[PDB]
Amino acid sequence: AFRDDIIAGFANTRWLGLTIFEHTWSEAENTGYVSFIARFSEQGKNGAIIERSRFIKENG
Amino acid sequence: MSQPCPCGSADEYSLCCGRIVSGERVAPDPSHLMRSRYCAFVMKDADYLIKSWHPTCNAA
Amino acid sequence: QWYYIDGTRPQLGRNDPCPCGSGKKFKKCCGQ
Repeated sequence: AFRDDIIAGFANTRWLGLTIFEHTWSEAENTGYVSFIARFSEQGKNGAIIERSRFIKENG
Repeated sequence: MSQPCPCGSADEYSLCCGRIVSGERVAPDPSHLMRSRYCAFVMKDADYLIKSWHPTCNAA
Repeated sequence: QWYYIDGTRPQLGRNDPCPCGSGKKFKKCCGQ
């Protein structure tokens, strides 16, 4: 499904750093969030992802 | 000389994100998971990304 | 065990202190 999407995305990006600036989670929600800046370069141009990813807990 | 984690955490990779990518340590919170997936992007480890994607997304 | 699922792009104005900590504004540091 994604697996070749994922490998294919490796050739195109050079990662330059990760900065986490917000984080929350809670046992009762089985949910948490991570806000971050991920710096990269693609085809010689610098750029930056700013994103709040959501994670959830299953099992354990 | 050694190998500070691409986490950016200033720990050895084998003691930061590497323990999680290897399957030896369960990621204790979303922040650690986020760091470890950023590493897998840096290290072009597609299998760890698949394994840390929520199962309903069908990452395989 | 935690799993990634999705994400959003959090609202942050262009003049605010950049989350990069660079001191500069958001429209200066990393959110051009």
